[PDB]
Amino acid sequence: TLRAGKNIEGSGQVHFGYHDQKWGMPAIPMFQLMYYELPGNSIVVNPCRNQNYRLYFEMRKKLGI
Amino acid sequence: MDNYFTAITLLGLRDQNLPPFKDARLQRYKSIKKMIDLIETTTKLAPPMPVELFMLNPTDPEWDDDMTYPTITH
Amino acid sequence: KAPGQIYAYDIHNTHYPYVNIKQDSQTQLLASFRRSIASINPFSYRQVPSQDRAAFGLRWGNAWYAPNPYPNGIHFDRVFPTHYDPLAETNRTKANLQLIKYAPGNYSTLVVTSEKLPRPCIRTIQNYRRCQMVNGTEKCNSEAQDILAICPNWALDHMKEKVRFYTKALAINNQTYIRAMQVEEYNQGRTVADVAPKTWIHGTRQHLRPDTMWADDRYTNITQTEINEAIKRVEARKAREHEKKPVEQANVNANTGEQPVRVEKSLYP
Amino acid sequence: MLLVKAVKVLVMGGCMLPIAFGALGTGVLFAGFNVALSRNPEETESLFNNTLMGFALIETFIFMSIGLGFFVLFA
Amino acid sequence: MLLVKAVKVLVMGGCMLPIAFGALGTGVLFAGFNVALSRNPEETESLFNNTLMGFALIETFIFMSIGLGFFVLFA
Amino acid sequence: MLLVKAVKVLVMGGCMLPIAFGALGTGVLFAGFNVALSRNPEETESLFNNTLMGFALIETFIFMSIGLGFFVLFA
Amino acid sequence: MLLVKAVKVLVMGGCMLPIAFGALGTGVLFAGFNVALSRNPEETESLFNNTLMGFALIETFIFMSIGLGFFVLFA
Amino acid sequence: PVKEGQAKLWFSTKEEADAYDDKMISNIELKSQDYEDENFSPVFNRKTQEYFLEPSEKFKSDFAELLRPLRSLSFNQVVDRYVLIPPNHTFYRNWTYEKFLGGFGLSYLILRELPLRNFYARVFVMYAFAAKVLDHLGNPFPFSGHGQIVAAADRWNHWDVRCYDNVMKALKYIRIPTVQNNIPE
Amino acid sequence: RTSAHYIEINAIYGAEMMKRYHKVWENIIEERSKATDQEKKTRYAHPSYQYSPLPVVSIPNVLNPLNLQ
Amino acid sequence: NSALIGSENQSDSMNELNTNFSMTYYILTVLPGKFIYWIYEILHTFFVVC
Amino acid sequence: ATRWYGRQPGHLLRADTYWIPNLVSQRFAKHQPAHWDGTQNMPIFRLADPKHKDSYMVQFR
Amino acid sequence: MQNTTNIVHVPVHMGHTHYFDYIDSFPKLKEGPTLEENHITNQKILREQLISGQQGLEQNLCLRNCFKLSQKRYIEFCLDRKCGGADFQRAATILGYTK
Amino acid sequence: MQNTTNIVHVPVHMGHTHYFDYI
Amino acid sequence: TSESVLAYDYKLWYLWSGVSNLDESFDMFFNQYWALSLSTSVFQLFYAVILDRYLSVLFQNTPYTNDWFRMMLHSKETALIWLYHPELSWHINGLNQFF
Amino acid sequence: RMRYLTEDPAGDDPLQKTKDEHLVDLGFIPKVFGANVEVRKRAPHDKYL
Amino acid sequence: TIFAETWEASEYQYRNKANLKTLPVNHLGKLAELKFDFVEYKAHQLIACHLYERMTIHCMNQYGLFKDFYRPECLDAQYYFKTCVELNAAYGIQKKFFPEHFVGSPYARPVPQFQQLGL
Ligand SMILES: CCCCCCCCCCCCCCCCCC(=O)OC[C@H](COP(=O)([O-])OCC(O)COP(=O)([O-])OC[C@@H](COC(=O)CCCCCCCCCCCCCCCCC)OC(=O)CCCCCCCCCCCCCCCCC)OC(=O)CCCCCCCCCCCCCCCCC
Ligand SMILES: CCCCCCCCCCCCCCCCCC(=O)OC[C@H](COP(=O)([O-])OCC(O)COP(=O)([O-])OC[C@@H](COC(=O)CCCCCCCCCCCCCCCCC)OC(=O)CCCCCCCCCCCCCCCCC)OC(=O)CCCCCCCCCCCCCCCCC
Ligand SMILES: CCCCCCCCCCCCCCCCCC(=O)OC[C@H](COP(=O)([O-])OCC(O)COP(=O)([O-])OC[C@@H](COC(=O)CCCCCCCCCCCCCCCCC)OC(=O)CCCCCCCCCCCCCCCCC)OC(=O)CCCCCCCCCCCCCCCCC
Ligand SMILES: CCCCCCCCCCCCCCCCCC(=O)OC[C@H](COP(=O)([O-])OCC(O)COP(=O)([O-])OC[C@@H](COC(=O)CCCCCCCCCCCCCCCCC)OC(=O)CCCCCCCCCCCCCCCCC)OC(=O)CCCCCCCCCCCCCCCCC
Ligand SMILES: CCCCCCCC/C=C/CCCCCCCC(=O)OC[C@H](COP(=O)(O)OCCN)OC(=O)CCCCCCC/C=C/CCCCCCCC
Repeated sequence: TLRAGKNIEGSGQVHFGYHDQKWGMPAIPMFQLMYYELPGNSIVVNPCRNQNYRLYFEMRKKLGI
Repeated sequence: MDNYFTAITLLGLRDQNLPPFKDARLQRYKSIKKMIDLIETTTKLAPPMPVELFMLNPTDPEWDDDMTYPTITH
Repeated sequence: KAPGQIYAYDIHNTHYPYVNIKQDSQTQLLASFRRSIASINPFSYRQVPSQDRAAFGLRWGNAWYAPNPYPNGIHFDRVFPTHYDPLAETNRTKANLQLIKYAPGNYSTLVVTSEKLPRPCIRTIQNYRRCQMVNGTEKCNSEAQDILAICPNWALDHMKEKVRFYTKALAINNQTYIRAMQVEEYNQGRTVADVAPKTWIHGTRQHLRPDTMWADDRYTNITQTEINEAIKRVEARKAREHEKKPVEQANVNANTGEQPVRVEKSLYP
Repeated sequence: MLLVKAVKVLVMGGCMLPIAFGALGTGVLFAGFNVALSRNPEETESLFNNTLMGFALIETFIFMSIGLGFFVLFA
Repeated sequence: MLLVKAVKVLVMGGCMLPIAFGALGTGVLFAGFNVALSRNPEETESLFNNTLMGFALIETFIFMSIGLGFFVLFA
Repeated sequence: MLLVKAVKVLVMGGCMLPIAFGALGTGVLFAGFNVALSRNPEETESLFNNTLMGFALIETFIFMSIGLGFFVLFA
Repeated sequence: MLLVKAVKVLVMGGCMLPIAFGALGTGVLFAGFNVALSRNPEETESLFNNTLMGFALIETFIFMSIGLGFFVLFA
Repeated sequence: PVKEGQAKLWFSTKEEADAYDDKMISNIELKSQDYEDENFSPVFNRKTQEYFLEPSEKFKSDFAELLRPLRSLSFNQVVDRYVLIPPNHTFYRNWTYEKFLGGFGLSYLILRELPLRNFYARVFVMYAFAAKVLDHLGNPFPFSGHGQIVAAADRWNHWDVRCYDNVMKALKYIRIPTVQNNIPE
Repeated sequence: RTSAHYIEINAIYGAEMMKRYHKVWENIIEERSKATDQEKKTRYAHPSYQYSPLPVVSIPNVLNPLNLQ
Repeated sequence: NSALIGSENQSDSMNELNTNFSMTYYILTVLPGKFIYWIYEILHTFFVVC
Repeated sequence: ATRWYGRQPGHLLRADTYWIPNLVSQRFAKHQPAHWDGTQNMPIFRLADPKHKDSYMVQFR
Repeated sequence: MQNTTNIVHVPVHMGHTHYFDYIDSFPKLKEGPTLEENHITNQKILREQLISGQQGLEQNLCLRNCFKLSQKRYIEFCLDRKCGGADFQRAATILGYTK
Repeated sequence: MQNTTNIVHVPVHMGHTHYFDYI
Repeated sequence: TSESVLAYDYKLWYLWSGVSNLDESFDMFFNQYWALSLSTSVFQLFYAVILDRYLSVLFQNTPYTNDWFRMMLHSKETALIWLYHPELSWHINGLNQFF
Repeated sequence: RMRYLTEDPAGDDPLQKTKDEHLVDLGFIPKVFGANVEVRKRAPHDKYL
Repeated sequence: TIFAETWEASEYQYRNKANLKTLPVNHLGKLAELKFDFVEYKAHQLIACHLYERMTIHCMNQYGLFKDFYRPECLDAQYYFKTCVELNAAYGIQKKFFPEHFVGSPYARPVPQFQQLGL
């Protein structure tokens, strides 16, 4: 956020002012059943990317490969 | 301080040395003020040439594939 | 199917030039020894990159080398004001947590960049220009409304401001044009015909003598007698030029409780 | 003006002359203490108590010089 | 400034005078310790401790000079 | 400016003064060691060790002096 | 420029000061060796060996100065 | 007397020239090195020739040595040689870093078997070996920071992420915060 | 993300087109070298420009200052 | 931050290229020398103030 | 407007026993009458600003 | 100003569920054809385009590539050099860019 | 933007002293 | 996000120093045409203007003028072409302005 | 006088001020003025400091 | 372009943006790190970026470009020179087309005309 052009006074996420806070999942089963942390490995490239390989199969046939 | 090499060249620092006294040394700096306004204006009169000469148009629909770089995870 | 080599490989002809910046005897002797056995040495590291193998940078003893960051007076104090001066030391001292924090970008330059507008907003702009040169401006209302609707507002603000900037730069370039094409009093009535057949070299030191006494051997045969006589001639001319002197003007910055003018400073204190 | 200042500091350097002789005078005083101690160690306390006393007077003059030193440097 | 600075650095050289007298005072002190040790070796440790002890009084003037040196060199 | 550099190298010469006093202090130290050994040769090894030890303290002033010299010569 | 050169050669002359103190220190050391030998001549070999050793340390300062002299004279 | 040379003045008339020579000659301060001279100066003797900074032969010879492989080639050969390198993204480029940094672990295998008898003597050896590593790793504690390795800059840096835009902005651009302190819209 | 095809295809396209511009650039410099000062100062010039000859001076026609091909 | 455990001061030289021009083997050559001088400053102080 | 009004410095007493230099120097100071000049802002004391030459030892946090 | 503030231009419906905040529905959301229906619908277009839309294509492609240029003077140059002396307005009518 | 940023219209001279920052 | 983390890692630094002839960060054009301008020549002032226009090109780090996307006369690959065709600085400054 | 002449940069939020795009639609076309570059800020008499 | 040897630092600092860089004067201390002998005139050390240029030449004359120029005193001069002219080129452009960004410009915070005050 700093590198993106936003200077930061203070630190942390315990906003003293008029903002919403998020304290962290209480380590009790009640919240551990409703919530789970964001797994970064589940954010993926869309598989439609693989449909661009169709161009390759058509070129190989045009060049006689 | 833009046009550094142009100004340094006009002052003669490539062949000689500036006067060791501030009075004349400073007058020599203000003497090129006209030439900088001239050489900068000349550099802004270049005619256009096709942009599609050494650069493919990135806005072409051919590049909407948003393809990734396939790698090998050695 | 040989790997590709960069231009730097043909200057040195090897991938193992043991370049160490530390100029200590222990380091340069070890590098010469390591530079000779790099062909059959397992403890060899490349410093010239290639298509098949990456490389390391310049070495500083056992550590790595990087130039001293360009002097930057910007700093941030923690305990007490340090008055950091980047010109007081050769190498920048490390930043202690309780003393100072330096500015970001130890190795950074100032550039100008631009965001890339959204793809759908670009296609609406292409369709407007295309319909403009084909059907004319008066028949591009539908293509103009698609722009104002599909392009997000942050993009329309950028487009709005680009026009104001280039309008500003257009004037800044034309003002320079006016100052550049102005005919001074010393060039009134002079044209290309009154120009001399001279080039840049004719204004150099070989053809045009600088304004210094020891640039060449011009004044090397001058004696003290000739000097005393010359001092008398210059003083003679001053009997006619000293008759005039500019009058003293008022100090515009006399009042200390007034924003002073950034007037040209005197040559000497 | 600037000259007398350069002399004022120059005099302040001369104050380090007793600082030199005070060191030499100490080695001599402590040398006599060792020989005097090896001669009759049963009377160490007396021989000793007189040693430091002498040294106290020695460096007293040393501090005294520094006093005059800063005086002429600022007076 | 630069003129006075020249004599400042020169005065700083004067601090090397006690460095000289301190060496001579040391050579003289250990000489007395050796000859005194021979006359009465029964109290070797006593003499030995007093020897180094006396030496501590020598580097006293040394650091004092260097301190006074850099001080006037900048004050 | 230019003169400040000249006095710096001039001071650097002053460092040869402790080098002189250290030589005399060493000769004096060994002079007493010789007579000291003749007085009580039974402890030649003890006297000998004390001789070199004292000399080590002399060279301390030496390295201290040249150190100050090279410093003031470049700082 | 030319001035600092005159100072360097001048400092190079200063190296003859330890050369003077080393001469006196040698005369002092051998003066003690002569006396010391008369006190206990049974161990002439011991005193003689320790004597020359001291002289080696005396001239050590000399070489250091002359070396340092040529250093500032050329560095 | 005034001497003439290849370097000429910039005056039209001869009076302006003589006025210039009289102005310069009136400012000359002769400094002689010989005693018995009205203008004698043992030290602070002014030189009578001006120094000019020019590129030496060692300067111009090394800049020409950098272009040796380009003089033997044509423009089309240069492009096909150094620019149009056939794409081949199958190589393990990062093997250079794996071999170098992996040698610390392999070296520890052989170094931990030193026949040094005293346990505290090997404490010193491992302290020196850790110093060699910590020059690159930096922080000895885990989950604390990253190592620091300076690598060579080549066309294949970040070659497999050039398609992503946010990666370029994070690496390249350090944006300047404004008064309206916000991330760009 | 920007298409990886464009990044790599444009990198080759730019170079293959520069080798052809180098040859065209030579033919233009050659044809211009055989042109009169009047032609090279009026052709492609603004209509409102009136040609006024300049004094002739010796200015070499060097393609590449660095001795390259 | 190279001596901190799990530092969050990412703006204090953590994400910057920080080299030096001192002797290498820092913890074996430079860092001990700083502790050596530390012991001199405190031993000279104790001996003086006492 | 609020920031501007806040920089107009307040009046801070010169009397100070917390800084040992003033604890000594003020024992030799002579209190002279401050004749009213017709204003309500006569800075006859020091000013409550970190950059004031007599208040720089004070820590404004 | 609240950091998590957003201005939305289309209606959203937020779920009033305990411990969770999210958009549960969009007002007047119409479910279009399934991916399989659109697949079948597209194959019919590609099949016709494959059988009856491949003659005279080489010319139309050159015209389309010429019109993707920056300036108009370069388009005319592309048409005359590559498309066999075609006209700007006549080619724009074929491509469907004319009103 | 830096919180302790001020624009002054009249000249001021700052002290070059250690541990202190003042006019 | 929350993902796998390692205890000890190494961060590389592809530094663009411009002072190392071992890698591609060496600006061959700037160093050659700079040394060329130091020697007395009839084009001594022309080469200076060229270098000043080259610096105004580095100053424009746009998506269409940058090394990340491998653009001509902006990436490490095409750094040598500056040695043959330094006239293309104006074409670049105009192209970036068009887009 | 220095603190009287000590201002902060950027002033206040222009977005909290009347817009020119709104005055047009309200019936008043604002006239664009130039910057006054000839005025020098000075402090008042001491009584007002 | 700067037509003098000295420039006011505040004139090259931003007024409505955070100041993360300055435009410092030439680092004269780097000139004393050259071990070899050289002639430098004081009349050329203040002009922007020229000192680092002359030093690079002195270092490229004493040493070359291979295995001897690669010492810290010579590479920092080349890096400073290359970096000085890039920063000065950008600041000069920013001063030409964005003078309202810098302190001292009457357009950074324009003073209104008296006709705009309604009196
Ligand atoms: C703590 C106690 C112990 C300490 C004891 C020793 C202390 C030593 C430290 C020095 C003390 C301060 C004195 C410094 C004097 C400056 C000397 C100097 O820099 O040389 C320049 C000086 C002048 O240069 P120049 O060649 O004449 O310039 C001609 C140009 O045309 C000029 O034209 P220009 O256009 O090029 O201008 C250049 C510019 C350059 O500007 C500068 O560089 C600044 C120079 C620094 C001084 C400037 C301020 C001077 C203010 C005047 C007040 C002087 C008070 C002196 C107080 C003495 C304290 C007792 O201006 C000048 O020229 C400056 C002129 C300098 C004049 C200096 C004042 C003369 C003193 C008169 C008394 C002479 C007594 C001699 C006795 C010798 C006994 C051995 O050179 C000489 O004087 C040569 C020596 C004198 C001739 C006889 C030969 C004597 C040889 C002696 C050999 C033995 C050396 C010592 C051995 C000691 C160990 C045994
Ligand atoms: C028939 C009997 C034999 C008769 C013949 C006897 C003569 C044999 C010698 C001649 C033939 C040698 C064959 C190989 C050619 C090497 C030639 C050469 O010049 O190498 C110099 C070699 C490399 O020179 P360098 O460029 O300066 O690189 C070292 C730098 O430290 C590097 O600094 P850096 O920062 O640039 O790089 C960090 C480095 C990491 O470097 C370090 O961490 C080491 C740092 C030093 C320790 C830290 C404390 C500092 C100590 C300083 C004081 C040391 C003084 C030592 C003086 C030794 C003088 C030679 O990591 C790397 O860069 C990559 C390393 C990993 C690459 C892959 C290595 C593959 C090795 C293959 C092993 C094959 C043999 C089997 C091994 C044994 C299996 C049980 O230096 C060495 O002496 C390395 C010593 C390693 C210990 C070797 C122990 C095993 C030796 C096996 C001998 C043969 C088998 C014996 C079987 C037993 C019965 C006979
Ligand atoms: C048939 C013949 C077959 C054989 C023929 C060939 C034989 C081999 C010939 C050798 C060829 C050249 C070798 C090249 C390959 C080197 C590969 C390598 O790993 O080197 C890394 C190592 C580190 O360099 P680097 O990592 O590349 O960093 C580059 C710069 O240094 C970075 O610049 P910087 O300035 O930033 O660095 C600071 C500088 C700091 O400056 C210094 O260098 C510090 C120097 C202070 C100490 C100097 C005294 C050392 C010797 C004292 C012993 C004296 C005893 C006798 C006294 C008599 C008095 C008259 O360097 C360091 O800090 C280095 C620290 C690491 C070393 C300290 C820890 C070592 C542990 C020692 C424990 C030894 C226990 C026994 C263990 C044996 C097995 C491992 O390179 C070396 O140190 C070269 C050592 C060369 C040996 C010197 C002479 C040693 C004599 C020892 C005698 C005691 C043993 C008696 C044995 C008798 C045998 C007959
Ligand atoms: C009042 C007094 C008490 C106060 C005490 C002081 C208070 C605490 C002060 C804390 C100080 C600040 C802490 C440091 C700040 C930095 C923290 C940080 O960044 O951590 C992030 C890091 C991120 O992980 P995360 O956020 O928790 O989880 C996200 C990911 O899952 C993580 O990555 P992932 O997804 O890739 O991992 C996947 C997972 C994959 O795992 C699996 O898939 C299945 C599990 C397989 C386990 C296999 C183990 C590996 C070896 C197996 C080989 C044998 C095979 C046996 C048969 C296997 C059967 C299949 O792999 C594992 O994580 C395996 C963990 C194995 C742990 C052992 C299992 C038992 C649980 C630990 C019990 C002992 C600790 C409790 C102490 C209680 C004392 C009262 O935290 C860690 O997980 C690391 C934990 C250590 C951090 C502290 C390090 C402090 C530095 C100094 C200590 C250095 C260690 C030296 C030990 C020397 C011992 C003598
Ligand atoms: C007895 C064999 C036991 C092996 C272990 C059993 C399991 C085997 C599993 C096989 C999985 C094979 C899947 C393919 C993995 C791909 C590996 C790979 O990519 O390596 C590439 C790459 C080749 O380089 P490029 O030319 O750039 O790539 C060209 C690609 N054609 O290989 C490397 O990285 C080089 C390093 C290879 C592994 C490490 C080599 C050293 C091995 C250590 C033990 C040897 C000790 C003795 C060494 C002698 C030293 C003097």
